[PDB]
Amino acid sequence: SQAWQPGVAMPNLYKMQRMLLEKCDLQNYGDSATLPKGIMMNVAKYTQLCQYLNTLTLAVPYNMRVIHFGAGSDKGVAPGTAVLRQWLPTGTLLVDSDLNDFVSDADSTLIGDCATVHTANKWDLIISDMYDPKTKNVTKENDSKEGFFTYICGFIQQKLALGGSVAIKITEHSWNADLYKLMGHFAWWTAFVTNVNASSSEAFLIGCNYLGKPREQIDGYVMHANYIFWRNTNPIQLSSYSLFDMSKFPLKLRGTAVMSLKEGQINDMILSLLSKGRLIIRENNRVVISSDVLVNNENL
Amino acid sequence: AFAVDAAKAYKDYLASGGQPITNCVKMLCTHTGTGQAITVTPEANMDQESFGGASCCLYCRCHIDHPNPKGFCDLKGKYVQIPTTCANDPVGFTLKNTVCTVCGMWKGYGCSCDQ
Ligand SMILES: [C]O[C]1[C]([O])[C]([C]OP([O])(=O)OP([O])(=O)OP([O])(=O)O[C][C]2O[C](N3=[C]N([C])C4=C3N=C([N])[N]C4=O)[C]([O])[C]2[O])O[C]1N1[C]=NC2=C1N=[C]N=C2[N]
Ligand SMILES: Nc1ncnc2c1ncn2[C@@H]1O[C@H](CSCC[C@H](N)C(=O)O)[C@@H](O)[C@H]1O
Ligand SMILES: [Zn+2]
Ligand SMILES: [Zn+2]
Repeated sequence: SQAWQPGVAMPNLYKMQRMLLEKCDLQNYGDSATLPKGIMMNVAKYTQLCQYLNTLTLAVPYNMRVIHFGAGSDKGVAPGTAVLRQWLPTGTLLVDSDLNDFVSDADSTLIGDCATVHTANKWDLIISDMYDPKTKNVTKENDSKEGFFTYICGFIQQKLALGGSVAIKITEHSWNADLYKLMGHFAWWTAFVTNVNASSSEAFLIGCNYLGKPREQIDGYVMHANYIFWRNTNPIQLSSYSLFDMSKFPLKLRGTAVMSLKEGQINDMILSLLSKGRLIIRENNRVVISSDVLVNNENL
Repeated sequence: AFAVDAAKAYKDYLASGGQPITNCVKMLCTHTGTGQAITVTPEANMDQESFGGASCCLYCRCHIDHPNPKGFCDLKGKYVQIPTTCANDPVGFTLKNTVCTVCGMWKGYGCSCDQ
């Protein structure tokens, strides 16, 4: 019955295991979903990711701030940004970024390594589709990767509003131990596999409602193995069924409250509202961002 | 005294037989919407497709300045409905056709203001 869903999330019993990391080998590896005429993979992917997110307790305030990393593509456009804007309430502030130049529907776009990206502001929702193609050059044991996953883990701890949520793309080899550990700083977490990319080890690590502190301790090395175990023993039929019904697609405008709070004010009652998607905590000042620029004169 | 008519150039390249700009981002949608030309979310009716606007605008795609004296973009950040019969070239269509200031539909592809 999974085929009529947008995709499939890691069942809790696999999260609870203490598996060891195996190579990932999927029955349908390299199979491709049939897509609706003229529809790009990344539109279908992001659509199903948003459809899955409609089922969670996302905070959705007025003047929502969303930021999308790795939104470029080899096409020079941002298919996933287009879906996020469609999904998101009209007027949602949407910043995106990628190392390579692309044209976007985002309110602002920064080009460059994400580590040159800076903002004073906290955010309500962070999306990362960042992936290093050199990850394909597997020449050793599959260890936790740093690089952009280091920036991301920092951005979340520094710039994610309490009650905010994240969706961060990983694969068998594109993953990071601390990101998993940080998944436990959310009220709830999963690994979600879109049905149109079910023949991939790709998942989106989704943290639901940030709590700024660990709710549960997660060994990230162990959980990535648990994730591979799950994928290795649970083949997922490619399916694009859920792309056809867009009638309930738009993110509910919950009009969620926003409050600037100290760390002394975060009690168990406040914490419970965070965890229910009923509260966001952060400043509501103007949103300013920047990209660092290295200056050099090469002449002589 | 010199600027470049980007619009004319693509209109001539298409006329010569050139292949229209590809990789315009088509949205999934209900296809039961208003049918209006340019909108803040997909509004395709049964006879249209909805695309993200940036990807359909010639000035954004070619990295060139926009005709507005402000450089503002009519399409970026928005969605454009394209007659399904022309969705092979959304950049051509948007450039050549004009939107009714009154009802919001494409003049000649929905605008029934005249009668
Ligand atoms: C936009 O979205 C893109 C994708 O949709 C998504 C990833 O999709 P993927 O390609 O399927 O990834 P994967 O093969 O499932 O995992 P991996 O970490 O690349 O595996 C490393 C290496 O290990 C092997 N491996 C892995 N697995 C799971 C196997 C298998 N071998 C088998 N016989 N059976 C299997 O089950 C194989 O040799 C791999 O190469 O990431 C995006 N993306 C990918 N590449 C690029 C890119 N974006 C930009 N530029 C890119 N160059
Ligand atoms: N360190 C880094 N900083 C910024 N972007 C990075 C990065 N490493 C990889 N990326 C970007 O991750 C992207 C993967 S392809 C992304 C597809 C796009 N999100 C869509 O929605 O269609 C690449 O464009 C790549 O430039
Ligand atoms: Zn433009
Ligand atoms: Zn009219």
